Amino acid sequence: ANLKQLKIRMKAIGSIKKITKAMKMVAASKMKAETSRLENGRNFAVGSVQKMLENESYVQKKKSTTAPKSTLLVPITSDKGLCGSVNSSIVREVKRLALNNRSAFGLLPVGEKGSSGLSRPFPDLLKSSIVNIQNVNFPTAAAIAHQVSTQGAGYDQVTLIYNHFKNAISYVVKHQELLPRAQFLNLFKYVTRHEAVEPELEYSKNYFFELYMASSVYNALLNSSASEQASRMNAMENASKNAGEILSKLTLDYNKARQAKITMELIEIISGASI
Amino acid sequence: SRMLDPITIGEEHYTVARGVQKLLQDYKSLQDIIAILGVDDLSEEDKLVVARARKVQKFLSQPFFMSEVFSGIPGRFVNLKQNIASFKALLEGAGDEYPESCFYMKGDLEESLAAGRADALKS
Amino acid sequence: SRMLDPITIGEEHYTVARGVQKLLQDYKSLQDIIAILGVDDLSEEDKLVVARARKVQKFLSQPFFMSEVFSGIPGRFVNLKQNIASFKALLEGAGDEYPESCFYMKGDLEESLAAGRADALKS
Amino acid sequence: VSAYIPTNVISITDGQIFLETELFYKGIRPAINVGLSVSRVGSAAQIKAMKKIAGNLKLTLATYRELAAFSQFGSDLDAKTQQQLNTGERL
Amino acid sequence: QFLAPYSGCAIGEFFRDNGKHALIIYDDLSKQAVAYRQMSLLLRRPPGREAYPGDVFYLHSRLLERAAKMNDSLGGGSLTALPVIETQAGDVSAYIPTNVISITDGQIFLETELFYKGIRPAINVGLSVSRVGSAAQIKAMKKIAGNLKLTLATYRELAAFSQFGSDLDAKTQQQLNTGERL
Amino acid sequence: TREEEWLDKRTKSQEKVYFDQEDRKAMKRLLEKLNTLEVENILKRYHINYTQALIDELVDWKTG
Amino acid sequence: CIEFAFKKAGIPIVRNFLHSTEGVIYGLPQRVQRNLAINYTVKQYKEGKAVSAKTIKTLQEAFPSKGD
Amino acid sequence: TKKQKMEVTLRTPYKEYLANFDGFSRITAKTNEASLVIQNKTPASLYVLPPGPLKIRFTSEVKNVSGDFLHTGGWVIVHADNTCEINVMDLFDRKEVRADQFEKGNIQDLDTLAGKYAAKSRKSTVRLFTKATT
Ligand SMILES: Nc1ncnc2c1ncn2[C@@H]1O[C@H](COP(=O)(O)OP(=O)(O)O)[C@@H](O)[C@H]1O
Repeated sequence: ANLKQLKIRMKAIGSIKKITKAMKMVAASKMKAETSRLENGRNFAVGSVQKMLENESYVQKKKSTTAPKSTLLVPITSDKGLCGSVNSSIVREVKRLALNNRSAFGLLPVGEKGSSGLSRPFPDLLKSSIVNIQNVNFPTAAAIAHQVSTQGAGYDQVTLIYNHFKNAISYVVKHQELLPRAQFLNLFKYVTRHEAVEPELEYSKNYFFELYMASSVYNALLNSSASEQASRMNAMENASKNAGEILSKLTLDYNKARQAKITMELIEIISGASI
Repeated sequence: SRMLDPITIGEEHYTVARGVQKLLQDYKSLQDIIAILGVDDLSEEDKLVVARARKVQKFLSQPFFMSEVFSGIPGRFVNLKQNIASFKALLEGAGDEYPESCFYMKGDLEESLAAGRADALKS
Repeated sequence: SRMLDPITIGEEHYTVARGVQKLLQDYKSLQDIIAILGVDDLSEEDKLVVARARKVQKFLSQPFFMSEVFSGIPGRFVNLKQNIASFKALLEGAGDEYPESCFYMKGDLEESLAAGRADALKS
Repeated sequence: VSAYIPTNVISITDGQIFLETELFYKGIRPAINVGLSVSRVGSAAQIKAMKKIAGNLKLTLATYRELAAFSQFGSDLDAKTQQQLNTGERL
Repeated sequence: QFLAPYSGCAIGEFFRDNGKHALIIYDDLSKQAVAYRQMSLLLRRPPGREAYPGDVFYLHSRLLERAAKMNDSLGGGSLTALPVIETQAGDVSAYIPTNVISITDGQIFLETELFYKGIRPAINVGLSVSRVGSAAQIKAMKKIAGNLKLTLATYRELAAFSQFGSDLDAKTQQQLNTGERL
Repeated sequence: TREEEWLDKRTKSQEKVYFDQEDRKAMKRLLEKLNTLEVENILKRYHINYTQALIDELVDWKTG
Repeated sequence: CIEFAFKKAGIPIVRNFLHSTEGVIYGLPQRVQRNLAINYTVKQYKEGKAVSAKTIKTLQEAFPSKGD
Repeated sequence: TKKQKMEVTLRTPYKEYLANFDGFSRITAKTNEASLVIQNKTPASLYVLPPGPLKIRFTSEVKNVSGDFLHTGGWVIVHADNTCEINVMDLFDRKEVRADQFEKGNIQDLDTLAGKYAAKSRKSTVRLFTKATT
């Protein structure tokens, strides 16, 4: 069946499997680095502000307990494509939570695939996004946390959607809920058990707000970045696996076509030699 | 089929026919990459083509009266008007929300919706 | 060519010849990875290889008198000295700054540089 | 087209019009593959008003076939590429 | 064209029988089989696979088998053969290549892609194999030859990741670099 | 079933997009580097912005 | 002053530490220097409306302020 | 309700130095107003430490840590359950100060209301670090 065409297509799959196999090696290499950075930076000042606020009994007495009507969603996705199904999962969940009720979410995306995938379904809803992150570090995470703070004033609540890196091969979507700046300050002024006199309360309230916001953002990026390399490696493995199965199947058809070719040509020679 | 032309048959029948052919043809042009890797990394517009193509492909199958012993389900006779209307609504995106399983071995589009809607009710 | 021997032809001519062959051969291997990842994901070393390789490949195109009716550009004659000197300069990166568009259907490297400057004043 | 009879006929005639089954079902009717079709006479037969417009038409269609792949890649599109992508779609 | 290989082979046996060492090179050996096939078809003999006669295999056997290493009794002479074969599509699955490979001890497979890359001589060490092996090499070459073969063997396996040099972890890019030196 | 064509198109497509942007930067850099008639003067006196096309017609109008 | 820098000017605490270390980044080991790096991109999201590159990180680029 | 003697946590976004430690005997740092000293039974309070020095006494020598560091800025909270946590942007030892390498291109500033405090803080830290080396 035109052996020349089959052999060319077999060559193509061979290269794909080769490059697909190589990308898995790099996926594992980078995953090691991210996990090394994650394990060292994880649980950094997380829940600290939440803990002390809970220890503040007077705060709980004067705590303003209301349901936020308008909230802001900031999904976290990877920018490089062919990273796995982690991006599809996040964009899928936010799509469900958003398509249900519209005009109640700002949907400030993070990551090329996250924003691009949510552009067409939710036009005029997402106005800005962050992409092309050179590296993950607390100074940068603070810049992102600061931007979200500026955009969080319009909404009564803020939540982050990202992948949770629980295992090298298991990444579960996890979403945190953070209150805006306005709600934080009015809640922080009630703080009386933990004295703040070295910096006065007017300064401390705004400073620890950054720590409260940047801590969650910084932690989310690490979990999502680690899930990226993890899901990417698994994707290349499945891709290289499927590439090999198809390549082997065509090899059988190539040999089968080879036998038919020799058979066809040989009969022609015999037919001409008969006469 | 030589009978397929806009002048011989109704123009609507011609458009619906090309709509399904173009849909499956585009999906067929992507089966290669879909095999190596899943459709998650696929573009949104292309994912919609793939998703809707599966719905139409499953809906094409229908049980026969003579093959009732093989499958064990009663056959179905689809009228021409129901045939055109069935695919017309499916191409528009009527039963895209329902799972592709409800269109397997169905006579009319309304029959698949009843099965697809029931599958959503039980869960 | 049987004449492609360092003893038969000048060593400089033989050197520039293999330099182009190796450049194109390397660029061909990168096509595989570029298809999935792209030129951006390549290293600075590979980027320059692909950059000069494309410019050299396009510069090989030469319009002749017999092709005027098809293309509409008058033919051109290139001498051996200008030929070897033109490619030798590209291998050293003389034209790596200008766009790859001017190194197309040109006779000599100087003609490509003049066209590059003309396009600048035009815009 | 690698068969014996088609190969010979192609070498005898001047130009050949390749018809593709994929293009036919994708709505491209007449399903003509411009990438392979060619004519020896070229612009020598076209009229003055046709040669001028025919030349630019070929170049525009050539680029569109290249950008066809990046459409699947997506995730970004330059201002000019979007124009060339759309412009080719009109042709 | 069919007798020339045997004619030259007889000239080499003279040196072999007299105890001298001789080297005979059959250039375009494949063309010989074509010349013999021509005589077979013109004689209306029953054609076989690829129109070659049934004894096309025997044609090369009786020829190459005359190149051997005589013992010290006859004089100790020898005759080394180096037949050349031209593969159309680099596929050794054809009729004649499988014959000459089954008759000869080893085959030096030359790739055209390696020549374009600048690997001159374009020798593919992957397919190239020698049955005698270290037994032929001198005591000095055996040692360094063994280690050299293993290094290249591992490099070809890791060659699939050559483009990914800095991305991969340490202890592997070094092996890639070492192979490049070899 | 043609995957070789898929890779080929992907190669040409992405390479064109990448170098197309580089062509813009290359022109801007070389242009900035290179940077560092009676009808022309009369019009400048009236501080009227003149296009190259207009200058051509006036010159042709005089010669014609 | 960390207190008045925020009161009379919209300087967040993080930006202050950056400006603080700004003059001593070279004195600190390279380990810390690689940590003090912010480089990302912000796009106002239409098909191709805007593409902003945030690299300064000390002025009104990453942490805006009233004084700027 | 209550916690044992004490627990201290010194963390940095890029590395964790002490997840929880009890051997330390006393902590002293410099705030904007004055220097404070946090030890066992210190009541609840919040603090914000500028880029100053942090000295902590160890009853038993801890490996790889000298006990004298210069931080670039951090937050401090003394929870109700007799627990203090120090979170700084970055940390290093005095021995790696590499003094005399300051003002290497970042001297230029902008004449604005924000640039004023920017230069003010930068100068304050320089005079501090120079003294910290002594
Ligand atoms: N230099 C050229 N540049 C662009 N197109 C060309 C050029 N030469 C030929 N074409 C096209 O090649 C075709 C002629 O091919 P031809 O030389 O006759 O091949 P063959 O030797 O098999 O007959 C013409 O249609 C012509 O338009």
